[PDB]
Amino acid sequence: GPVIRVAGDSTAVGEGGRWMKEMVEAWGKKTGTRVEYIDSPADTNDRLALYQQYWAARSPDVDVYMIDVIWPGIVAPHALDLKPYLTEAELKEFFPRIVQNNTIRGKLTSLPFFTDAGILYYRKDLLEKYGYTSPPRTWNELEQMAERVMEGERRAGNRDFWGFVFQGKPYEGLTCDALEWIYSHGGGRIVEPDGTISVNNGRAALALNRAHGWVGRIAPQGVTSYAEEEARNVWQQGNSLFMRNWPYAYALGQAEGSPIRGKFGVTVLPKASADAPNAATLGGWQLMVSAYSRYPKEAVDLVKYLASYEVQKDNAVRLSRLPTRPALYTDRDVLARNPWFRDLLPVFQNAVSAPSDVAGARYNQVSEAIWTEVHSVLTGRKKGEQAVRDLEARIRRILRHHHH
Ligand SMILES: OC[C@H]1O[C@H](O[C@H]2[C@H](O)[C@@H](O)[C@@H](O)O[C@@H]2CO)[C@H](O)[C@@H](O)[C@@H]1O
Repeated sequence: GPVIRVAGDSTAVGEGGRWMKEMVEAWGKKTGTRVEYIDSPADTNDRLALYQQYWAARSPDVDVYMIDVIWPGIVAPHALDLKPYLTEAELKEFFPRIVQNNTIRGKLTSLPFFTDAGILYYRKDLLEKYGYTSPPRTWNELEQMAERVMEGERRAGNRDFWGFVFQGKPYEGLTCDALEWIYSHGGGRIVEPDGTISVNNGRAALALNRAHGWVGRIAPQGVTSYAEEEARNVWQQGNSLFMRNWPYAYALGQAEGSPIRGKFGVTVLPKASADAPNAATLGGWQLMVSAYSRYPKEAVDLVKYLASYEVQKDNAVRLSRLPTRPALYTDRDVLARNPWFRDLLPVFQNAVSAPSDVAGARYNQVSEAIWTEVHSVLTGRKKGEQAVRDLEARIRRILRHHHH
């Protein structure tokens, strides 16, 4: 009978790939359907380039793809419209914001699978050791805490210890980090939902200059090459006071044999001042059935299973990744394992999207301009002032003649 082949999450990021392969294999066993799992590279933009090869070929060799929240406008032609397969009641069990994200020109490109938001990880033991009673609310406070804690830990003999790790590699994750910096300084959304390219302003320039000021100081020089896992591994070994990352790192840090089990908490990222907006970049993944699948019925059944309450529950409990079903945020077991899902739910609700809606199918080009200009600041090659000016010019060229 058919073999349903899934290009799923990466085994190179935490447990996400191993876990998803397990869920796909469980579906195959429950239904008596043969399955195969196709692994992916860690970085989202590398995944996009890989899947674009299959889509260009109209390849039947993948039935289901796990797609980024930033991709529906890019990937829609390659998606089977799921709308005819779900009832209105079924579709209302997911967050409407994500269903809307996934719907392009009325086509439901994909089912919401897990959501994501950038958050601040902090070492509670170290804050207490150095006389701090709360995590930092402003970036200045973050820098002050990091300077003091680093000085003390270095003096105590940990030469591997840093104050802050984050994603500074030139790839999509830096666009995500940089949206948080810029928005939390009151510098806007880079490209606003209305189409205005707003990034050439002094608050956005300051945000980028501030992040440059971290590199080689409170953050490793090598942060300019870090994606999610590089930052996590410094943090997880016990060697960073603070980390900016996504929800998946929490469960990994709590695993038996983690050096930092029981030593950390999470909160909203800091901001420039009390009246700036809180910033958490909206991430997350969706489940798409290929327009090129020879087995759409079976593929749809697998995607519904993966997006189901029980599978999302397992993702939450075991991998600390955020459900797309509001009902799971009140589930007793989800909450007992991850009480911060409740504490941070307003952060998740107010997360700021990258400019994928407005850029549509040109989003990857826009994002490449963003991360490259941002990276030039982090390396000390350009000042923020010049970079936001250059970035404006680039995005103007990229989006010229694009309408949304
Ligand atoms: O790097 C930007 C990318 O980060 C997040 O995606 C991660 C996800 O958190 C992990 O659990 C795992 O699935 O790997 C993904 C790719 O590194 C965001 O979800 C995504 O929106 C964002 O583009």
